[PDB]
Amino acid sequence: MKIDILDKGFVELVDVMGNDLSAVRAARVSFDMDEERDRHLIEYLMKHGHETPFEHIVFTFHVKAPIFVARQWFRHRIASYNELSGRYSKLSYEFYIPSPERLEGYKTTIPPERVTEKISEIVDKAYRTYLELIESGVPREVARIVLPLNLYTRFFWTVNARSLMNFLNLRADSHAQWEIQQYALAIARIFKEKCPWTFEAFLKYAYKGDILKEV
Amino acid sequence: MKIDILDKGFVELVDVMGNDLSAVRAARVSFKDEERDRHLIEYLMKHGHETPFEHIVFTFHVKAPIFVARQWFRHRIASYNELSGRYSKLSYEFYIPSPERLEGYKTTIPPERVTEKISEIVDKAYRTYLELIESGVPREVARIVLPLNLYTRFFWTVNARSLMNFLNLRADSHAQWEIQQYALAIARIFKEKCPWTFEAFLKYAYKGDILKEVQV
Amino acid sequence: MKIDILDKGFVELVDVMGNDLSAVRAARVSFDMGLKDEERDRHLIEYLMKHGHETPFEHIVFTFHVKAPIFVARQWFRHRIASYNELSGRYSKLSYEFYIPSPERLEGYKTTIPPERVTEKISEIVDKAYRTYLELIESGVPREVARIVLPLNLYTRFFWTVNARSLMNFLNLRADSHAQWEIQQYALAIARIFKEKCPWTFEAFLKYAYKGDILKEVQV
Amino acid sequence: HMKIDILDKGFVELVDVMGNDLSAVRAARVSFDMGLKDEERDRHLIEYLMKHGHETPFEHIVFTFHVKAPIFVARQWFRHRIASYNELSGRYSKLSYEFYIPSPERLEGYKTTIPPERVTEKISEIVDKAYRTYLELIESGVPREVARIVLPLNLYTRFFWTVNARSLMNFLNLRADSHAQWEIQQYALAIARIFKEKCPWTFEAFLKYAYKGDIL
Ligand SMILES: Cc1cc2nc3c(=O)[nH]c(=O)nc-3n(C[C@H](O)[C@H](O)[C@H](O)COP(=O)(O)OP(=O)(O)OC[C@H]3O[C@@H](n4cnc5c(N)ncnc54)[C@H](O)[C@@H]3O)c2cc1C
Ligand SMILES: Cc1cc2nc3c(=O)[nH]c(=O)nc-3n(C[C@H](O)[C@H](O)[C@H](O)COP(=O)(O)OP(=O)(O)OC[C@H]3O[C@@H](n4cnc5c(N)ncnc54)[C@H](O)[C@@H]3O)c2cc1C
Ligand SMILES: Cc1cc2nc3c(=O)[nH]c(=O)nc-3n(C[C@H](O)[C@H](O)[C@H](O)COP(=O)(O)OP(=O)(O)OC[C@H]3O[C@@H](n4cnc5c(N)ncnc54)[C@H](O)[C@@H]3O)c2cc1C
Ligand SMILES: Cc1cc2nc3c(=O)[nH]c(=O)nc-3n(C[C@H](O)[C@H](O)[C@H](O)COP(=O)(O)OP(=O)(O)OC[C@H]3O[C@@H](n4cnc5c(N)ncnc54)[C@H](O)[C@@H]3O)c2cc1C
Ligand SMILES: O=c1[nH]c(=O)n([C@H]2C[C@H](O)[C@@H](COP(=O)(O)O)O2)cc1F
Ligand SMILES: O=c1[nH]c(=O)n([C@H]2C[C@H](O)[C@@H](COP(=O)(O)O)O2)cc1F
Ligand SMILES: O=c1[nH]c(=O)n([C@H]2C[C@H](O)[C@@H](COP(=O)(O)O)O2)cc1F
Ligand SMILES: O=c1[nH]c(=O)n([C@H]2C[C@H](O)[C@@H](COP(=O)(O)O)O2)cc1F
Repeated sequence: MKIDILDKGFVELVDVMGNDLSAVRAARVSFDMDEERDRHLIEYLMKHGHETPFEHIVFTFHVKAPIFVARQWFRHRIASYNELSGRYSKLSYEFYIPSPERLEGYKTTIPPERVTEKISEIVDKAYRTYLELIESGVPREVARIVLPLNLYTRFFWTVNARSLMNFLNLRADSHAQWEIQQYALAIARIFKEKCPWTFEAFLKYAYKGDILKEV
Repeated sequence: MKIDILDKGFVELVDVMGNDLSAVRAARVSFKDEERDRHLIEYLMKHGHETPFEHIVFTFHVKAPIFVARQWFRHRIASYNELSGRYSKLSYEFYIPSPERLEGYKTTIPPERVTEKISEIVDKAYRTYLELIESGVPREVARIVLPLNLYTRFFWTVNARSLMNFLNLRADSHAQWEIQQYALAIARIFKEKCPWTFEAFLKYAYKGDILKEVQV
Repeated sequence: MKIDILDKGFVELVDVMGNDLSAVRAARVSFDMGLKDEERDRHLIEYLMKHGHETPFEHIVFTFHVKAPIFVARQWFRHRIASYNELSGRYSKLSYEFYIPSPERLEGYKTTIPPERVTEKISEIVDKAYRTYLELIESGVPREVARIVLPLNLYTRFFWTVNARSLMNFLNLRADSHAQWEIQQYALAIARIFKEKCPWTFEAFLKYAYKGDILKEVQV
Repeated sequence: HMKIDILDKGFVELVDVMGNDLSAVRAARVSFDMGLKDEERDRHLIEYLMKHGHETPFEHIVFTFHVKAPIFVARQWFRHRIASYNELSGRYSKLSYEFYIPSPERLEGYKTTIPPERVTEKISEIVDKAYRTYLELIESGVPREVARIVLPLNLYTRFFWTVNARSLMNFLNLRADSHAQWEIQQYALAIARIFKEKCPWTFEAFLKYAYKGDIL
């Protein structure tokens, strides 16, 4: 399961442990204890704020996104990450170039297409400088500091359903930067596919964002 | 995989995400070569690069005495869900030390006596507990008379990194003998599911003193 | 500040880092700003609270000294985003101190025997249990084993260091009617101390983020 | 309060502190139902805790730092999850013209084609070009959050960092080390200096029995 994001990014499901019943199983071991009663249990937990059971469902995603997006994403501390190193490996000539539509709703002094060019220009100059420095003998960890924030990076993300729902509340929301919103929509999609009951209950009683209830 | 512990407890594997290769894929950030992948696991462990192992996750079902659970629950980097003494009626299941548990201490009374002394207050406490309930006393208040050796059950979801920290601390002679027994069981299961990580752990990071002397 | 809880327990403030302004300074770095005036700053706290910007409050930290029954501590210790250090039954000779519910504790439930009867039967188990505990020790039984006969109402002690964000989550969950009465009582004391040290944050918390019920009916 | 300048335009500034060495002693002492004692026994306890890996007591010592560092350094720093952060926003505020320009010495031990002076020149140039484009887009009507994506990783950012002594020591083990990038090493050294100043005993014990790095 893979979903393309932005111009060169993506979100792909690597692994998953459990499903909706994993939360039911965990929670049930509380009352010292059926598709109908179990699904209702999930609604009950979601409705009353008992989310610890959902921590027993875990996902591992492989993500490709611009650094400025990853910086916001990595602020979510209740999760595990492993990302490509700009000091250990040579960075690929891959940058996020906003589409003209990105600026829609904004009256700019110059046509959107021009903005696209300006950004692509800097990217090109920075990357060339980067390559020159390396070939010149400068260590990679130093050379890459001239590279712009829209440079793509990749990382593995392991997170449980509870932290994932917090992520969606904050990132699958109009207040979050559009770019990460797009990734969050992808995460939600995959989450829905693997845990329909939990996702359904989440949207109905806990989800605090706005966009998931309109897309 | 279900292993009996003490007189009435157990450790059961409920689920697991990944295997040794999960740590390898995460470290490389990719997606093949047994020799190279195994080498990487050792490399990561030897140099303290522990984060890749967080991508391996386990869910256990555990039955243990509350005094053991209290120590176990001090490990904050994990998820727990346990039976409630205020929501359900507690079963008559208590941990009675084996006659050999005190074999090594200068005791004045015979092992059978200790067993009888413990079994005695246990029976009295539970009887009192049931009495209060039947009398209308809320469960949450009635259970306060129950001894710390009462058995409880919980689900534990933890990643390999935090699990290794648990083994360093609990699979060790300094920890209470009772939790050591559980830690040995967790270690066996870990070893079965992640042989490479487990071996590299014992070889380069394990800080305890029993897993190196004991088998699996 | 040392508030008595239940019959022998307590909550005491050991230390604190920062105050309402600590959260303001933290939040301001976002817009490349610092403090302003007490009017604008207090407005920010309220603003942060109502919009779900919780991280700034993580910069306010408290350390409490708590004495409570083990069954209460077990619930308390489930809050993982905090630090704890507790008295050890493996390393220390536990003293004779147990939580004996007051007669009023059962007020509201139609029981068979008198509230005073429940009291005596609880104290009975306690005495017999502690009795056996000392005997086992006197007999050479190591403390870590001897204590397993002790009941859950035995009092324990611990230090608790937690930041304002986690503390608010604690209050949402424990200063609430769904939590056991015993820990509710402790949560009220935590709230009282919180209110005194961070009045702006506290007030903003009750009006905008607090999800519990009792703090809106009870004072401080 | 303390402030140490790092790199060409950065700094590490102590904002607040909760507790001191004795805070760890008090927290630890509760285990034996005890409290503070003399200076000789208390300091000895700290070394004891450190030696045997009993680290929880140190979690009761907390610091709040105010840091100004380039983004590439901050990204590594923010990987330390057991802490609290609040940082300057590129989508909410106009970013200032401050970039980390390596000094000629930075390339020490590295023989490069073009003179180090030239490396400095080239870095400043791309930096200048990117920033001007940034302002151009901003005055052009482009949202701050979009315009800033052309800015390089050596752009200076600012943030508040609240961390307890236990996590701080893990930070030093990893960042106050030759394996970590030189730039963050410099920040780590300033962090250690402040730590030492505020918690002499803890720091001394840490360096003698727990510190895993190689530059302190
Ligand atoms: C619209 C928007 C604007 C933002 N603007 C800024 C900004 O200007 N500056 C900035 O620095 N950040 C900003 N952020 C990032 C924000 O401050 C959080 O870091 C981010 O949302 C990650 O959330 P989290 O802390 O809830 O999650 P996680 O770090 O993944 O934590 C999940 C849960 O565990 C918790 N938790 C984890 N660790 C701790 C701890 N140490 N103490 C107490 N509770 C803890 C909380 O209950 C939390 O919700 C913004 C986010 C959004 C969505
Ligand atoms: C032999 C033995 C004796 C003990 N005696 C006592 C006693 O007398 N009193 C007592 O209260 N406890 C005692 N403990 C419990 C001990 O203090 C820890 O709570 C327990 O080992 C759990 O370990 P942990 O903190 O490493 O693990 P986890 O809580 O699972 O944490 C794992 C890792 O994340 C970290 N971490 C998590 N949270 C934080 C945080 N908030 N700040 C900084 N780092 C963090 C550290 O790197 C840690 O190793 C004892 C344990 C053992 C094994
Ligand atoms: C009325 C009531 C009834 C309860 N009944 C039961 C029961 O029957 N069985 C039982 O076992 N427990 C029960 N509990 C305990 C409950 O499951 C939680 O452990 C307790 O409320 C502590 O809350 P917390 O997880 O939100 O807080 P903390 O552990 O302090 O965590 C604070 C925040 O960080 C988060 N967080 C921390 N760690 C993780 C993680 N690993 N993954 C994802 N997010 C994380 C979340 O955003 C969280 O709210 C009950 C609690 C209450 C108040
Ligand atoms: C020389 C060097 C090279 C590096 N190279 C890379 C690289 O190529 N790619 C990359 O992505 N990162 C890299 N890193 C970052 C590294 O992977 C860690 O993210 C960083 O050191 C932060 O450390 P930490 O996890 O120990 O600390 P914190 O996140 O602050 O955690 C402190 C303690 O709590 C723990 N803990 C916290 N959360 C969890 C959890 N969810 N599960 C289990 N235990 C937990 C552990 O005991 C840990 O030591 C590198 C770091 C160094 C020093
Ligand atoms: O929407 C946001 N999301 C986020 O996670 N940050 C955190 C990410 C980074 O650590 C710092 C600066 O972010 P940015 O420049 O994207 O605003 O604050 C800020 C925002 F505005
Ligand atoms: O070996 C131990 N393991 C442990 O986790 N504690 C923590 C558990 C509990 O929160 C408190 C007291 O534990 P105990 O009475 O078992 O010593 O400290 C203490 C020990 F001695
Ligand atoms: O109100 C509660 N609060 C709580 O923290 N638990 C957690 C505490 C313990 O780990 C386990 C059983 O608790 P208890 O017997 O008190 O119900 O679940 C349970 C409740 F019902
Ligand atoms: O020394 C390092 N420290 C660090 O924290 N990372 C993490 C930071 C970032 O999230 C990603 C890429 O870092 P960098 O490009 O600096 O190598 O991995 C990587 C290193 F090599």
